[PDB]
Formats: sequence, structure tokens, C-alpha cells
Amino acid sequence: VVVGACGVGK
Amino acid sequence: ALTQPPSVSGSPGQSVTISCTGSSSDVGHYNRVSWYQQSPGTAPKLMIYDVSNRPSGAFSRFSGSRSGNTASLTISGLQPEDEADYYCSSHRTGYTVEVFGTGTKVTVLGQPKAAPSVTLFPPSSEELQANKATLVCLISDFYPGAVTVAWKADSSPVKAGVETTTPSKQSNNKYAASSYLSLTPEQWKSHRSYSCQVTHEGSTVEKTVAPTE
Amino acid sequence: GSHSMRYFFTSVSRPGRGEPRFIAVGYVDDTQFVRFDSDAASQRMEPRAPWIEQEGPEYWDQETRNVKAQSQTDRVDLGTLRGYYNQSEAGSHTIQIMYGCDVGSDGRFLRGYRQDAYDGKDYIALNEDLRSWTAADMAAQITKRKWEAAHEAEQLRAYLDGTCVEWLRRYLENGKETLQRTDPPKTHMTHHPISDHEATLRCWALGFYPAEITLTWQRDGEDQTQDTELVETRPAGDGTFQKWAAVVVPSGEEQRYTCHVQHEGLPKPLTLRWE
Amino acid sequence: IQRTPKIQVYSRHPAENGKSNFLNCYVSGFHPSDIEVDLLKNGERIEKVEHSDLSFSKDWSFYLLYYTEFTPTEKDEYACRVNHVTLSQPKIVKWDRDM
Amino acid sequence: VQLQQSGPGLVKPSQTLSLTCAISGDSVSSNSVAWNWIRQSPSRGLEWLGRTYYRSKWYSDYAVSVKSRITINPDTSKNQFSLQLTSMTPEDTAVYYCAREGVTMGPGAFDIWGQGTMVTVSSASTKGPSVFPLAPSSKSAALGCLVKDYFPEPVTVSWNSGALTSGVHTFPAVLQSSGLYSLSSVVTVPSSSLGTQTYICNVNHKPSNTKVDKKVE
Ligand SMILES: *CCC(=O)N1CCN(c2nc(=O)n(-c3c(C)ccnc3C(C)C)c3nc(-c4c(O)cccc4F)c(F)cc23)[C@@H](C)C1
Repeated sequence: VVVGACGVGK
Repeated sequence: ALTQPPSVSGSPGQSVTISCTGSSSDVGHYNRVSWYQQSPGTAPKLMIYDVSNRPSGAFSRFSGSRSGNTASLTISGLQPEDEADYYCSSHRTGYTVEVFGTGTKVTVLGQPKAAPSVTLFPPSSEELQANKATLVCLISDFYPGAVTVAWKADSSPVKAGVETTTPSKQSNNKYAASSYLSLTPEQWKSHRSYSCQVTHEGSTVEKTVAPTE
Repeated sequence: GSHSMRYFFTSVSRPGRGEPRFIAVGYVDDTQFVRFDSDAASQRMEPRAPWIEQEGPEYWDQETRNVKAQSQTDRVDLGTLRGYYNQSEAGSHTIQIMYGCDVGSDGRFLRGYRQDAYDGKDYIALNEDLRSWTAADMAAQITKRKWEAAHEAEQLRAYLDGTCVEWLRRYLENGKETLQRTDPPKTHMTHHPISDHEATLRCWALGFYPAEITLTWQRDGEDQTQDTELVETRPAGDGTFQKWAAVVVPSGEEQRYTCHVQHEGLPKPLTLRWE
Repeated sequence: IQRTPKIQVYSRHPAENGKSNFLNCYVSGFHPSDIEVDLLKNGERIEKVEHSDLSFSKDWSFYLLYYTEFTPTEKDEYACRVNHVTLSQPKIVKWDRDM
Repeated sequence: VQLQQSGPGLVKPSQTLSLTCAISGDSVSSNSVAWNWIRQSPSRGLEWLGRTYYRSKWYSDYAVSVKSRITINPDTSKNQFSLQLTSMTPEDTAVYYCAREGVTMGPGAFDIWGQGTMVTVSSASTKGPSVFPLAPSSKSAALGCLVKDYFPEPVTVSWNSGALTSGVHTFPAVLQSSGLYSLSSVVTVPSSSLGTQTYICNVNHKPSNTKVDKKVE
């Protein structure tokens, strides 16, 4: 499973 | 801020360069830049969407570029149709807030000293029945826009009763203007005639009306 | 022994009005099991192994939503890094991401990873303690500070030592017939003369899995590594790997040389010589 | 930044003439990911060619496998043609049965 | 794609501005767009106010110059979005534009724009125009009309209910010392047709719901 939590950008 | 030169000018067929400059707070910022043309009386229109990128082949006269904190719009083959106010748009890196440039007016050199066409209306009966009068004087077509207006009642100047607005663009590249003298029906009938006097770059004309017509 | 899961993501900008190319690939050990690709017609996560197709629509919907969320994040990072490096609008640029976990033979967590790169160079990576980041350059310092203030490590650690381990145990059991195999190398040797005084001996390994193998040549019982030629390990295309190692031997010395093969499918290191 | 593709041309199974086999072209160690690979038979391009999904190594270099089904025979020769931004001209690697 | 703006042209000092932009031929909750507000005023030029967009959830950005006063609300049932700007002071006097940006061009490339809405901030009461004909006065020919002592600034003036597509000029309104506006328009007509052809000056002052028509003779 791929990570399911949205992340902030660079 | 994202500053611009107040105005630039050129003869038909020349190339003219508009530039807009970031505040030199950091070097990598203002990387994506886009350019807007605004003709008088309507919404801005997109010429360029990233530095040197055009939405379609319709914008072939327009060429975008960048160097350091500076970005530029070059307009080649400048036409009388290209006189407008131009704004760049971009944002700092690490931010989502857009900023616009201050705006540059691009001006096209051209046909000399177009003289004012002039007309004048007397007070109408419908207005006089209201115990009011307005002398309506209109200045239909002129260039380069340096016009002054003055009024005389039986050669007596009027200064307290006069109201005016600044010379402004037509749909054509020429200017137009208007003025009103406010007076009573007693003043309208007491005086023998009224003159609207229009001076354009020293050349002067008068338009005249009287209560006997 | 130990087992691992990996996900590999690549995003490439295409200048003008074009969308970035995005590709995602998933592996358990050496075996690929899923993909996604932006330029495919289906726009879904797709199976790439026989043992994963027993997963229901709830798996394939969740996985499809989450690769599209990674895809959408990279589009914004491509535009940001172009600015951090003060680059022009004219060229394509590439982001690559790798993350995953290692689980031991007893099913306990060993370690987890994340690594980022921009145009083939290290950008930022997660440290082995899953608490802090290492920045590669001056543009990566901005990202390091941003990700520390957002506590990004704390969300990622809770996936790496948690959900990554549960689903790895599930895959290893559900594919136990195929993932947990070990196939020994079907070794042989061939002789190829090159001149009137010299010949080449080629020592082969075929049909093995997993891909971790050593091939080495000795002469009189001394190592010949500095005079050995090897190809890098190559896929066969059916789930097995190939490799060979070779030496030039003067004619008549073929009986003095010997090739050693070491792999997990062999009870002890295996020796070959010409005959 | 840029890396030159390494190339190998080989068969899945040991070559026997008249028996079905698969011709592999494995290209690794390149960067950026834009690359074109064609399989050739007697100089002609093979249209029925499949490939692996794009993946990369620990050093951020890419790799791909291109493959097609074929039958070996004494009269035909096979090759892989690779073109990449790091190559000044398309590079041809011929199939050798012993490699 | 069309963007259609609507809302009031006058708001009292310290009251709330509430404008709509309604979308046609495109979907407000589209995952490939964002919906923007921009304003133009002679003391500040173009100023950007904020955006809203959808991906799997709604998101927004607001400019810091108005962040505490502003909010942009979508309506997926009517396929529109609205600007609410509170505590309107005279400095908020501007023409307000809605716009679209997509994902194929980057952020700040405003692809489609709305018809601008002129917003006035004043304590002065609304006053519909006193309308008069201006006689052709045997000149050769042209006709005029005057719309006098009116507030706030937006007025639409046209001839024969839009039947005249050319030869019409409308002058910019004179702001008088009383704070009321006065405006006039003219049309060039043939002198041979003026003798039998009737010309109506049509005045529509939307801010007072005043629609009045004068025959010019
Ligand atoms: C967890 C999900 C999340 O956090 N999200 C916020 C970030 N985001 C996002 N999405 C998006 O489509 N754009 C965008 C827009 C609005 C317009 C045109 N192109 C894009 C993308 C393709 C770049 C985002 N744009 C920015 C951004 C703006 O608006 C302006 C300047 C610089 C920018 F980077 C942004 F910060 C986030 C955008 C989605 C992933 C949800």
C-alpha cells in the first residue's frame, strides 16, 4: 500500500 | 512591489520593450511570469502564460524574456492597435499570492494635431419648465488631447457656473470631452447669447446659441 | 531470510502546455506486483502478479486514489524546485522518490526508508532513526525546515513501522507459493578459443532467484578478480535471473583455473572447471 | 547529471535452432528517462515488442527490459538499436549466442 | 466557457459587499481549475484578492491585504462562487473581476474573465436621473439627450432600444460639486431621415431601478 496521508510540498 | 516604467513610446513598425522588476529581496523568486494587455473599458487579456510561452499563434508580435529579477515583454512591428496599458503578473517562490506590476502605458506616434469638432445645445423646454437650464457643449474628436474650454455670456466670461471633465479616449485612438454651464431661466432669457469657447493647442473656435431660436 | 517492500515514483516535466509524465511501481523483494502510469488509458492502479488479483475493489479504489494524490503533489514540487534553483522555463526536469520497509524473517520490523532526488542528484532523505532529515544542498534546507515544522517525519514513521509491515506480512503469506521460493543457479561452463595461444573460459549461472549471487575465478587456488570480466545480473523475463563471469586463460592452463558460485539455493559454494 | 546506457542483448533460454525462445534487450544505467529501444531482425524493426515498466537503481539511474518472442535459425541475425540523448548516433548491439 | 457576474453597485461605509460569479460551460468543482477574484482602482492598479478550488476537498488562498475581511464560497448546486468582503471602507472603491485559471497553464495565468462590476462606497442616498432631450437645433444631423443630477455612477444609455449599432457617442459623466453625476449622449443621424424618423433616448439606471424613455424632437 502507498502512503495514504497527503503531504506538504517542498 | 513589482515596478514598471510609467510609459514607453514608438513610431509604427518599431519594436518597443516593456520590463517589470522584482524588489531584489531574493534571487530565485519571480520565476513564472505572465503578461496582460488592457484596452480602455474592458477586462485584462492574457498575452503570455509562462516566460516566452503564448496561449495560441494569435499573439505573434509579443515576445517574453527573463534575466535575474527582471522580466520583459517586447512588442515588434508596433501598430496603432497596440496602444494599451500592459501589466506583468507573478509570485515569489514558496508563496501562493499573485502580484501585478504597476502598469506601463505604450504610446504610438502618429497623425499630427487633429482639430476639435465642436457642438453646442441651448436649454430644452422640458428643463426650463423645471426652473433649470444647462448649456451642453461637446468636443467630439481631437489629438493629442491638450484642450481647454471657457464660456462667455454676451462676451462676459462665466467661471462660477461652469463644470468640466478630463479629455478621454474614444473607441478610436483620438480624444473627446464635454462641459456644462449651469444657469437659471432668467439668465438664459436675460442674456442675448452664450458662447462655448474651445482652444486646442492655440487654435481656437466658438459655438453660440440664443433664446430667440 | 528478511523481506522488503518498495515503491518507486518518477515525475518528469514536459515544457509548454503538456502534463508531467508520472509512473509508479511497487515491488515485494525482487518481484514487481503493481503499477500506475499517467500516459495509460485506464487511469487505475493495475496488478502485475498472479497472487495480488484476489484483492477486492476496496483495495484497488484506495490504491488508485493514493497514487493520484502523489501524482498531484509532484506537479507542484516540479514548479517549486525550478524556482529554488532559479532555472529557466525551457527544459524538462525530473523528481524521483523511493520509500518502503524491511521486515525480518520472524516478521518484526528491521528498518524503513524515504529518499528524494532532483535531476538524478540527492535532494533530501530520511535518517535511519525516522526522526529527522538530511539535506543534500542549499535549496533542500528550505524543504528540511518546512517538513520539520509540519512534523512530516511523525506521520511517515507511523506508516513505515505500522501499515507497511502489516501489508508486507499479508503479501508474503498470500503469495507464499511464489515470493518465498528459492531457485538454485543451473550452472555450466563453456570454452571459447581466441588465439593460437589463448582461450576464454565462461562460467554461467541461469534460472536463479532471488537475484543476489556471487561468481569468482581462482587460479592455483588464488583469486583472479582483477583479471575477471563479469556482466551485471540481468532478468530472464520469466521471474529468474542470469549472470556470467569469464577469464582469458593461456592454452594449456585451463586445468589450473576454477570458478566458484555462491547463492542461497546452494547448500555450500559450488566449484566448476573445464573438462 | 546525464548517464550513458549500458546494453545487453541475449535470449531467455539457451539457443536451440527451431525451438521457441525470447529475445531480450536489457538497458540500464541511463539518465534522463527519455530513451528509444527497437529490436531488429536482419536490419528490419520488429513491431510486436513488449517492455517492462520504468524503474530505477540506488544511484537514480533508470533501467528497462524490451522483449519479443522469436525462433532462432542459422540464416537470421538479431540486434537491439538504442538511441539516447547521451549517444551521438543510435547504438547497435548484435545478438551473440555465447553472451 | 462564460463567466457572468452579479450584485449591488453601491454599499454603505462599514457594510458588507456580496458579489456572485456564475459559471457557464464549466464545472465549479472541477479538479483541473481554480476560481479567482481581482479588483482594479486608480490608486492601486490591479490587486488580487483570492482563489478557491477543489481536488478531493475545497481549498482557498487569500491576499494578506484583505485576509481578515474576505471569504470566497462555492455553490455546487448552482455552479457559482461568491465574494464576501466585510467592513467596506472608501478604499475598497474599485471594479471587481472574477476569473478562471487551469492546470495546463500555471498559477496566475487568468484564462477567462467576467464582465467587471463597479462597486461604490458612499453614505449618499440613491437618486435616479432627471432626463431631458437635447434638440437637433437645425444642425447638419445629430440628436442628444441629458441625464442629470444622478447617483451612484453606473448608468446605461442607448438609442431606439439598441436598434442603432453605429454613430452613437456617450460622454464620461461629470461629477458635480454636489456629489451627483450628470451625463449626456449623442447620435449622428441623416438629415433626410430625421424629418420622419422618430428617435428615443433610452436611459436605464439599474442602481435605482429607473427605466425612462424620452422622445427627442
Ligand atoms: C493534501 C492535498 C493538498 O495539500 N493540496 C494543496 C495543494 N494542491 C494544489 N493543487 C493545484 O491544482 N494547484 C494548481 C492550481 C490551483 C492552479 C494551477 N496549477 C496548479 C498545480 C498544477 C501547480 C496548486 N497550486 C499551488 C500554487 C499556486 O496556486 C500558486 C503559486 C504556486 C503554487 F504552487 C499550490 F500551492 C497548490 C496547488 C493540491 C495538491 C491539494
